[PDB]
Amino acid sequence: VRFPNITNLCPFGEVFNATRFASVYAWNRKRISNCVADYSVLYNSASFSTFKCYGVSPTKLNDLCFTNVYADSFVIRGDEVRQIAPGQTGKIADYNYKLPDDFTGCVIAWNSNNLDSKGNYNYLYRLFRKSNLKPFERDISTEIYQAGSTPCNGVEGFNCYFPLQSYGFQPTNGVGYQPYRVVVLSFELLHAPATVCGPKKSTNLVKNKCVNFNFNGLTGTGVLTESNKKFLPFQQFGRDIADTTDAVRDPQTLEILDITPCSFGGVSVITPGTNTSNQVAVLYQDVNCTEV
Amino acid sequence: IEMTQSPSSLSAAVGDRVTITCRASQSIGSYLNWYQQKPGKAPKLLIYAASSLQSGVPSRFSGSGSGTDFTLTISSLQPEDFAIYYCQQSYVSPTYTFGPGTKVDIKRTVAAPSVFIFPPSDEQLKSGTASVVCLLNNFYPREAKVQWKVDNALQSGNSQESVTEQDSKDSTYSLSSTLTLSKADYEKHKVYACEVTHQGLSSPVTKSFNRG
Amino acid sequence: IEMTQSPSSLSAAVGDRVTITCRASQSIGSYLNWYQQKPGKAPKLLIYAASSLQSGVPSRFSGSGSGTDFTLTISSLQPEDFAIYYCQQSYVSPTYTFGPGTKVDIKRTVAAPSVFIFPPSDEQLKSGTASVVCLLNNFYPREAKVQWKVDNALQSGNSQESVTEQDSKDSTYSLSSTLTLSKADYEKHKVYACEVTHQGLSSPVTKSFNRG
Amino acid sequence: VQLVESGGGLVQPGGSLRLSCAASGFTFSSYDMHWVRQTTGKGLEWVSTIGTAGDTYYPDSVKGRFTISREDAKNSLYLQMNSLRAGDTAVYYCARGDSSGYYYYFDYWGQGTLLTVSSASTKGPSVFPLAPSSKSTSGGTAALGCLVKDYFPEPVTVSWNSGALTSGVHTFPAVLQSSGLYSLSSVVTVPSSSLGTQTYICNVNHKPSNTKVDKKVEP
Amino acid sequence: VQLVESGGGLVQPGGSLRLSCAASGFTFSSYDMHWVRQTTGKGLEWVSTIGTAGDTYYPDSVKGRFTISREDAKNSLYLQMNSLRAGDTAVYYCARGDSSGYYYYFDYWGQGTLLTVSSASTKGPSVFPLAPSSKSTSGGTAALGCLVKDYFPEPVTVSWNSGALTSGVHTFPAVLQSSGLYSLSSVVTVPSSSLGTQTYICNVNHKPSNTKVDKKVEP
Amino acid sequence: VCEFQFCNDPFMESEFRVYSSANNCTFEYVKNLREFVFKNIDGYFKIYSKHTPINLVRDLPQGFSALEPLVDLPIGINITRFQTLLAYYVGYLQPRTFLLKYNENGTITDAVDCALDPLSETKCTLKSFTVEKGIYQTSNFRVQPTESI
Ligand SMILES: *[C@@H]1O[C@H](CO)[C@@H](O[C@@H]2O[C@H](CO)[C@@H](O[C@@H]3O[C@H](CO)[C@@H](O)[C@H](O)[C@@H]3O)[C@H](O)[C@H]2NC(C)=O)[C@H](O)[C@H]1NC(C)=O
Ligand SMILES: *[C@@H]1O[C@H](CO)[C@@H](O)[C@H](O)[C@H]1NC(C)=O
Ligand SMILES: *[C@@H]1O[C@H](CO)[C@@H](O)[C@H](O)[C@H]1NC(C)=O
Ligand SMILES: *[C@@H]1O[C@H](CO)[C@@H](O)[C@H](O)[C@H]1NC(C)=O
Ligand SMILES: *[C@@H]1O[C@H](CO)[C@@H](O)[C@H](O)[C@H]1NC(C)=O
Ligand SMILES: *[C@@H]1O[C@H](CO)[C@@H](O)[C@H](O)[C@H]1NC(C)=O
Ligand SMILES: *[C@@H]1O[C@H](CO)[C@@H](O)[C@H](O)[C@H]1NC(C)=O
Repeated sequence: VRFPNITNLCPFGEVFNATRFASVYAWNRKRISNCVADYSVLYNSASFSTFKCYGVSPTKLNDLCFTNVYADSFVIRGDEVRQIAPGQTGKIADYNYKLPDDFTGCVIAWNSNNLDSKGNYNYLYRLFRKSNLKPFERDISTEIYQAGSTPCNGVEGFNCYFPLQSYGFQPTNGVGYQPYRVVVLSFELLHAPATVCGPKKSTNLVKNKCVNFNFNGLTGTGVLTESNKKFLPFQQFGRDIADTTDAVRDPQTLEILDITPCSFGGVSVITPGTNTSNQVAVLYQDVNCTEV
Repeated sequence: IEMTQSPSSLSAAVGDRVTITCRASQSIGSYLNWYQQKPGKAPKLLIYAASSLQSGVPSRFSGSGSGTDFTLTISSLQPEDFAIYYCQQSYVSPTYTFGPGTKVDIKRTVAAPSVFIFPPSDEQLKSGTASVVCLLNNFYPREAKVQWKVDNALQSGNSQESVTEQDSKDSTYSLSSTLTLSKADYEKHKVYACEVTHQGLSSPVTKSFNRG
Repeated sequence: IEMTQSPSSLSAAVGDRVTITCRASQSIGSYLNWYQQKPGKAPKLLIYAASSLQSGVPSRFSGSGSGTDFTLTISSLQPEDFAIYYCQQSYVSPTYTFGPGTKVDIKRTVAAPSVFIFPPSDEQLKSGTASVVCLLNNFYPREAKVQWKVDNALQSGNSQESVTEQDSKDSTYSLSSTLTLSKADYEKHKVYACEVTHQGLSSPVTKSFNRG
Repeated sequence: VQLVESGGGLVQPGGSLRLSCAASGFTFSSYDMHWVRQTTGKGLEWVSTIGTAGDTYYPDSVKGRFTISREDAKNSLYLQMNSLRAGDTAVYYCARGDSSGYYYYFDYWGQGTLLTVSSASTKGPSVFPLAPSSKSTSGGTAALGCLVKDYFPEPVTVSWNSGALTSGVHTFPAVLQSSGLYSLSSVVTVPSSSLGTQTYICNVNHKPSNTKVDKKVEP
Repeated sequence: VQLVESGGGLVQPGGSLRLSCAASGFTFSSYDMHWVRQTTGKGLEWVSTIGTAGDTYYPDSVKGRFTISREDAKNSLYLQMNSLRAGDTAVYYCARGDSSGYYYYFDYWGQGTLLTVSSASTKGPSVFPLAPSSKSTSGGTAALGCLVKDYFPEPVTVSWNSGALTSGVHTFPAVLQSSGLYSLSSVVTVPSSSLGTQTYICNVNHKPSNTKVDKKVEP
Repeated sequence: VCEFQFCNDPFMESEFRVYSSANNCTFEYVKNLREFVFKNIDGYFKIYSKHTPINLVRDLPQGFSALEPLVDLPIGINITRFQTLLAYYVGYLQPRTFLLKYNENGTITDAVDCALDPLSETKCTLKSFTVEKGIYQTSNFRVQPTESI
């Protein structure tokens, strides 16, 4: 089975190994599309304490294709990790980062106490809002929240609050108050052709042997030998007159190999009459002595 | 996500329609599997993804549901369907979980228990232990309540119960209930009793004995 | 010919078997049609000529009957079968007529109403009108009775009611009942009350207020 | 197959209305066409039919008042209803009949059109609050609402806080009053602790009169 | 397809157990392998998984204590469970997962193996009679029995008159006691007239300690 | 592929006035005769192209060429209309049968439109680009019923 060279990997490294994460009130989103779904760095990172999927099991996620994958990146407290899920309520689930209750995808989180703390007040969350968020809504307004009946007129005061509060993230905080880096990978399948598929490894290509072949999406057989054909830059394989693949351009080498059938032919016994001799010779018709 | 099944025990005759429900603490889409486990055997897959029937599963089995409320149906219960049934959420991986299970018993009217009380032997008392045994035999439904009393005071936290499998012929259950006191806490009281409540009884029945 | 359907409202869970009957005031042979009308939609033909199923109708639907007594059956009620069902005599043309209809609701146990009473506003009284509003929220079955009282005397012919569609999530109904008196007939009495009777209530519940 | 009704609207008692239905996806000229109407409180009634032979039939309450016609050349069905009365208020539908052997049934219907008969001219709503009080509170749960009276014709859209409040909201269907005008009400369920703290406004929009009332509801 | 568990047995609290499962009838290397356990009083729980990519997952109560591995070359699944606690007593099973589209389900299980965690060393049973009396007789029907206490580990086989009495016999499942040892009982239903006439013996055989007690039960 | 508020008259470099606002994209990628074929099959927008020099400055040159696939865009967008963003020609494609003549290196060097005229019908019938002297049966004529009586 032959696959093309694996290039243009999906930027999971950039999302998970990021220098900085956004505040939960203003979570970042990166679009992942038209790339290879290489999750090997997420298979056993050791550092991930939380790994749960609402879409499909992670052991199938690596094979099946999607049209779009979105990476939502933010920092929350350890006790807030519970809220990054379908069916949840709370200050994060309702005012900072809302998932669909029918959400498909995976939530991954890890302790970042040695990365995102010192206090580190660069991480903020929404404490006040008039109503909750819609799924994947990002409310980054700084307008003063009016809790009372008296107009705030743009400033804080009695029953008037700045809607975004900072976290006192410190290296000496208890675990529930330490910062955690959360990446949510939102996965969808549309009517559109899927573009984000898992990587597949190629089998060593062997010439001059009778083999079952699979080149990209084309199933073949027979024996491959060096071709003297020149294909146009966009062509992947060629054909003979009777709807038969004649040659294939290999996905990795860009070399073309001709396809011959595995040797076959009738078997004939050449004999004198049994009246004078029981000695026989055997003729393998239309084949090579190296195949018999 | 937590799953709850109802009833915990279902009583139906052979030929009856059997319906078992399962509820999610939150929506799980159509991601629910159902399993059937026979006594002494590992579970078998019946239904997956809410309504897809698995190959090798009798056509008598069907089911549906979405969101939080799902039902498994057996169009006609057979003797071989005597089993513990489980629902499994498959929405959240890797931590796949099962509900508490619904036991499907074969219904045979209602049979009151035969209740006998057995005072502790001298051989056990000589070792400093006084186990009082109350046996409820040949009853149906499976559920029964046993209230242990000492000098008419209700006991708690000092007794154990064991229930047999449904009988293959009489379709009944037996329950063994044991109250275990140290001899030191046995010689302090005079009256020992076992009060039994069951669906086949018009009133609770009490068996008792005096110490010595 | 007159047709009567029963029940006027049928309560069944998803997965339950649903049977709706229709009776003719006189024999109509096998000339009876059945229709299903979804909320906000025109009717669809289910069964014609007593037992012939129409193309495009799910196999879950069947029915039979002759003379005066006919039945429509749904082998397993689905969420999409929430609808008003009608029988139509086709024996006498051109005047084709329908029965009163049977509403098929999705059953979700029994929920008692939350009952609040709202005195008329000053803004309305200033215009010479006194509408007293009683609201029964989140209850099931759909049917509920509201008895308006003024100084404990039962009112009649001076009130209206409005009932919402079954809720898509909680499977419940709400009922708005309004008693409308002129201010002139409001200032003659002191005590206003709303007595509510429902299947989820162990006894009728009354909410009340004093004028001013 | 498609059937689309039109011509519905507001008429006075003693007036008339002309309905039409577009026929598509079938050989209109080969089918018996019918009109039916659905009346709140009565159910679905048959109104009239026209056959392919040009024959027509009506119920006794209609004979002499309504005329049914069809234009096969345009695949279009018409019903001219004169001498209308308040009791003729209903949603009117066009339908196709068909048969099997000797059995007749209705197979297709359009979505229908609503015909309202009333002497009332268009009127904007009078909106009043249904203020919360100790008699609208029980067990920590409380309700506050609004009442919309004497508007005409339908619809009136009622919502809370301009759509901000979507949960705990019960908006009721309108009921025609003896005055010839309509009324309806709406309530929002709240924590009793929110009373006097959270602002609630009943937003009533009567499209036919271009009238919108923002009614703040307080204890 | 076949799955066969092994490695079950008795371990002390704070100790460890290594389980294995033989895989046959399928391409082991192509499937996600799982372990589950069934605990009396709790039901069936998922314990761990290993994917074809070598990825592993555990529940929070297991993370850091159990390690799952697979040897594709031998078609053999392993689970190394360290830091065991009394609460880990259960029947452990190996299973094969599969899927359809985006839906995952378990399809195959082995028969399972029982793992017992207890500090108790093997102990033979103390067998006592449950003698018949006027309080074990009603309506002409009477019962006599026996009680088997403080043995470890399971099983204990209990029968009457060395198998001669097969009817009217109720032998109960064992229950783990707070002592770390097990107990069970058995009763034989008799005519009250047989008491003091027919001999009844409770034959208790605890295989793990090679202990057999023939307990004659008399009034 | 973002929804854009396109202009009703869209167009060193300076001005760019194709659209104003935008919301969200699901896809992003970064004497001259230019030919393109734009088609959308099963959600795939296929772009074929050819670029050659010409000696004409008045009209579309006569000659033979064939375009090759260059860009595959797997984005299920619904296309019913298009706008050219600024001398050009626009034609429309039809599901007609054609013969393509491939040379030794597999380049299309000529072609036949099988429904252009009776000579092309002969070429297609005989599976030959060259027709010798003679008579060939290429089709069947039939009078169809119209009215019924
Ligand atoms: C973030 O960046 C770090 C590197 O700075 C990534 O760590 C690297 O991860 C790969 C894949 O697991 C490791 O490769 C493995 O190494 C072991 C030997 O240690 C070998 O036996 C395996 O077969 C494989 O080759 C690599 O060693 C490791 N680098 C370091 C310095 O540890 C990390 O995975 C990145 N995280 C994400 C989410 O991209
Ligand atoms: C694929 O990668 C190998 C190196 O691993 C390289 O030698 C080969 O030329 C590459 N093929 C293509 C088409 O880039
Ligand atoms: C065939 O066999 C016979 C003996 O059975 C022998 O006489 C004869 O010569 C043989 N034929 C030939 C051509 O050798
Ligand atoms: C047979 O195979 C050998 C290679 O092993 C090749 O050199 C030779 O030309 C082949 N002969 C025929 C007839 O194919
Ligand atoms: C983002 O895409 C979604 C899905 O089509 C759409 O509903 C949403 O309105 C888009 N965002 C904006 C600002 O339009
Ligand atoms: C065009 O619209 C139809 C729906 O009318 C849809 O099924 C089809 O996939 C769309 N085509 C593309 C390329 O998006
Ligand atoms: C095929 O390509 C070679 C190399 O460019 C060229 O010399 C030869 O003339 C070409 N043949 C044809 C038919 O184009």
